[PDB]
Amino acid sequence: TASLVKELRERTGAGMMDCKKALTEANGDIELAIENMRKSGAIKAAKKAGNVAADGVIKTKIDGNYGIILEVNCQTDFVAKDAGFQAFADKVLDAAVAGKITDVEVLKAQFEEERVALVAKIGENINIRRVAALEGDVLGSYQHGARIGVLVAAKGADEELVKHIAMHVAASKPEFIKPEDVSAEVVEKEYQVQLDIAMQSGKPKEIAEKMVEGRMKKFTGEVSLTGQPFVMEPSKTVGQLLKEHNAEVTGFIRFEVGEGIEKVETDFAAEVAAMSKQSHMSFERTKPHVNVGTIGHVDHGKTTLTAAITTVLAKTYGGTSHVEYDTPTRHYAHVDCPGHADYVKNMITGAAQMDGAILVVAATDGPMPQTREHILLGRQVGVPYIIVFLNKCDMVDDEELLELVEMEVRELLSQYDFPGDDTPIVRGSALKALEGDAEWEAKILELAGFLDSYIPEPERAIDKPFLLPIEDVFSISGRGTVVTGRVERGIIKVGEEVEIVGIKETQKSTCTGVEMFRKLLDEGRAGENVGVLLRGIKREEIERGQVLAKPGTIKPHTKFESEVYILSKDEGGRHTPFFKGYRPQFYFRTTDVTGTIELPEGVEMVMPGDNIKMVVTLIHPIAMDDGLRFAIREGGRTVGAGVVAKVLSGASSRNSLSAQLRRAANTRIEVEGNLALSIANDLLLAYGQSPFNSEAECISFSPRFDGTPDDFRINYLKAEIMSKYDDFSLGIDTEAVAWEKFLAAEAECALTNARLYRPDYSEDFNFSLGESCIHMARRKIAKLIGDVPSVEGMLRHCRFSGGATTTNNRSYGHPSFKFALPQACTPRALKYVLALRASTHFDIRISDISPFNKAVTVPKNSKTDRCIAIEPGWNMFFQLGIGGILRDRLRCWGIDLNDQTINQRRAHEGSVTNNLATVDLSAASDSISLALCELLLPPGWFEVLMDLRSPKGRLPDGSVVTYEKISSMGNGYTFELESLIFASLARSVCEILDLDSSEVTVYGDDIILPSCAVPALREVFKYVGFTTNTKKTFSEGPFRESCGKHYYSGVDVTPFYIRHRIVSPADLILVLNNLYRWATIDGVWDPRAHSVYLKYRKLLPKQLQRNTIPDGYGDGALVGSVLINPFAKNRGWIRYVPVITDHTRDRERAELGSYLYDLFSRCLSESNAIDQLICRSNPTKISRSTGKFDIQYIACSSR
Ligand SMILES: [Mg+2]
Repeated sequence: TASLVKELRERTGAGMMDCKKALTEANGDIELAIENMRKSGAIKAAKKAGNVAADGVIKTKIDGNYGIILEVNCQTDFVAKDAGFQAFADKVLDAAVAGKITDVEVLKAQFEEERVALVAKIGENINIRRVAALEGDVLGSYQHGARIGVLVAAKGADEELVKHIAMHVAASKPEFIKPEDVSAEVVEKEYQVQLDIAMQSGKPKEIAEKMVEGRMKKFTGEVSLTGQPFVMEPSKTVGQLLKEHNAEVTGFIRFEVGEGIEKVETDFAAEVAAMSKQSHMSFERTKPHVNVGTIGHVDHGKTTLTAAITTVLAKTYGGTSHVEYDTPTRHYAHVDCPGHADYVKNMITGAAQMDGAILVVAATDGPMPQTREHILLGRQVGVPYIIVFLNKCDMVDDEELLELVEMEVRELLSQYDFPGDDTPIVRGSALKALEGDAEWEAKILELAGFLDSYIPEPERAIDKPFLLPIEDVFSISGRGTVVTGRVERGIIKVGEEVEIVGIKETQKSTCTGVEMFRKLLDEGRAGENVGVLLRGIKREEIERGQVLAKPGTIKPHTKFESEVYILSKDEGGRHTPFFKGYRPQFYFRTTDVTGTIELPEGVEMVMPGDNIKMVVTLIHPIAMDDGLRFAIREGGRTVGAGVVAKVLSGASSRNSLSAQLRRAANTRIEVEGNLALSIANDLLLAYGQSPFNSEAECISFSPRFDGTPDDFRINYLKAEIMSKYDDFSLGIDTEAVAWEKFLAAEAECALTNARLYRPDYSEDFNFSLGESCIHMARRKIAKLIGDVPSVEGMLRHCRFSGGATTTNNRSYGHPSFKFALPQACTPRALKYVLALRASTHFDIRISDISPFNKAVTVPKNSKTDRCIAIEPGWNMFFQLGIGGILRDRLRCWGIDLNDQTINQRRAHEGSVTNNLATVDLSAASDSISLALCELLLPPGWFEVLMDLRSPKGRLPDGSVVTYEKISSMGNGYTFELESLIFASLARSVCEILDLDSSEVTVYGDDIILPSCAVPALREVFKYVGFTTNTKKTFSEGPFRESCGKHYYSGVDVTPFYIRHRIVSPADLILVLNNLYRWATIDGVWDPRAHSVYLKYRKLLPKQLQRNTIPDGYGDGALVGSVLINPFAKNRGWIRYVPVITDHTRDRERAELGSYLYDLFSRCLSESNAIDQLICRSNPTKISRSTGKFDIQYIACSSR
């Protein structure tokens, strides 16, 4: 009978088919069946311990000054926080205190019976693992939710102190209590093993020794509660925080749930895909994308059901680790929720929201104790609609036991404010439906049947009440103020009435038009990147950040309560917790806005990597409503994100310090002679190295390529370092040399334009390696390229940018001064610009129209200046057109040009391996002869190339040259060309020699191809024109150089260069820093140099020798430790440090060319953690930078 297997099910907690089946064994007896199930119930447990128990809680209790902590494990998050699992792990914590139990086995078997009294009721491997206890004079404890627990005994302190040092251990994981506790053997050998780390690298004993130890000193220092900067005052270690207060800590004990256990990683997608790999062996894009989630008990089959849905909906219909399947009416994305917290994170971050859960319980057992914890997770995230699937029903012969389980779950729902009476509950098997069984097949379709109707359609984005995050405001002359944005939702039809609400008293206005770059429309449609014309509203009555919304739609607020996830260390978030007074920025779709946050009832600290519900109160209002995502930002970097739940009702730095630094900074450091040249020699001397004798030498010294690695790295830094110093007096040297050079660039280029049209050797015998490769080249080339540049790719890849155009100058470089002022044009190229004009309603003016560019002079070395090209600005628009397609294409040859990392890497392989060589090319971009050009190019190309090319050039000297080269460096494509031209050329040498074409990788005149290929590439290059650098091409050294990394037998031997005469503090602060990077092995000096560094650091204004920043945060300060910074004030939990900026007066942008720039972009952007998505690219502001400096406060973290 059914009505009586419920009295036995509601007194045990065990299963429903373990209640009706153990009841037929007691012939029908109540206390009989319960006792039989008892003993037959520890086989369940034993059957369980074959699963990994990873989650679970931690518990702590202290008696006067005797405390204890034990972590009891489960296998699921949800369980760890259930009604019952707390009652058990709380009793095994209370009886561990009184009856004090250090030895673990004691209570594991003293409870062992009541431990199978859970595994039975719940069905999770629950093993009360390790326990210990500590006692001191005053011993305190800290508890972070329940995932991690600290036990700290400190003989000599009060209560506020241990609470806080419990929290510092809680969030810092010190392994030892002091830097001496170090296993005197674990240290007598990790120093005798790191003593090679540098002793092999060639360093002389006493350096490796001192180095290993300075290192080993920190190795310890940091991992020890002594040398661990306190977590609420990082500017001082707990070492001094402890000695400064009366105390000392006798010991500490920190357990974190799950530590040590592996728990192999799970992948819901392939796991359901490979599960149905057994049963797989038997115009309409407008459909809504409703995603769902399966939530429930680990092995009640959320996974075997999520399989049946997919195959059964496969033989019945059409088509962030989310599996997906189809229905006639809509498209579904399914996700599993094996973790309460782990879910929250995904829903806050936006990696997967949810429209409708699907609680999967198995009717074999009915609801579990912790199925309320499931319904919970769903109530909290506020999932609108839940549907329950009752699984494995074939195994209930009695049909009244089903409307019983239904009964049980149908109320668990309504204890949690879901329509527990009215909700769909389908009864079927997830597995019988896998075996192609029609009667249990259609119960699956029965669920996907409910997917269609009960989980309501999400409101389409273009259906909501119009909104557009204003990203910029221009004052167009003759056309009235205008904003540019992307319409978030809704529609705006030219002539309707909008509001501009957010940061300032909400204002209103009216739409006077809608236009793109190409076509001018009359309405904006959600999803589009449009600009919107207004009237009766000036351009300083608007700010990037407020929204353009239909009136009443949305209102500005300053106080709201939200729930955010703050990023872990790994995820590039904070590496340091924060507390009561967090004062960050909160990025809202388009702009940072500072705020102040108040934790909830109980949380006092927050750690990098946990979730949180908090009350954000910003400085000024912002337009919003619930469902809106906001990034949590810190001086530029995201360290969190979070969503908005309820809109509550909304109620340091210095004078002469910011200014005391400013002075310093501006001061001119001063010295007799060549400062740089001395900082050199004193470093040469520091390393035992006969110093430079005359300025003459700094640049005429040639390394030796033997010595140990160390014996080189120095000698190398010695040859290089000074090389590019612009200020050497000693020198009949000029830039007249520079043109003398560029003048044979032609004289050569000619000869090769000549050579390259005439090879018919009077006979048939002669076959030369040149002809051949250019022949393979042409073919290879064409295969990759196309017959001629499509237009589809000409219009996304054309763009303005950079600085100098024949019309604009360095100062008017920004792309808006290219749309602002009318730009030159080669005769030929004209058409293109007309074709552009023919495609926008804005007026693509052109200024003059010459075949002329400007040849010029830019300092580069000491022994020569550099020749470059300032092109017609409309040519360049288009020269970067094909530039960017020669880019996209060169990828099929494995060449990426955005990435000079996959070209230094190999430089280093070659220095150990000796197989790849590095070549280096002299007259690079300045020798690609027109001859060679067409020989290799589809002519469809070689034309659109001769078009955009600049043909003649205008010198400084007033004189002219007409070009022998097809391009000079600075031509909008002269890069992606020479790359492809050299790549093909090598890739063809490769074939001629049976070497892998796959081995040639390139970037500029920096080529890497296999070492044997090199001697041909020499004759092959000799022929086509290029004059190769025998000196800087290494096909056999211990040494390769490529893309700014140099290498010696696999170590880095790159130098750094002293480019300018050093006279500013910003100037020295640099050099000292690059000497810092060049000689540190992770914060740890090499003595030989730490001497010369220190010395010269004393040339600085005082305040400036102690002002230090981490690494890769600038050169506006000395790289060093930021906790030692005296000026560094920790505001609002975020450590703002001060650095030297370059000083810049504001200038006025062309509101139109700045506007055209903005909208051409929306176009180009239209023709192209998980949190970059709530982020933009920003408006245009100008400035000419004075020689003066300035001091900016930024945002830091200690490492
Ligand atoms: Mg190079």
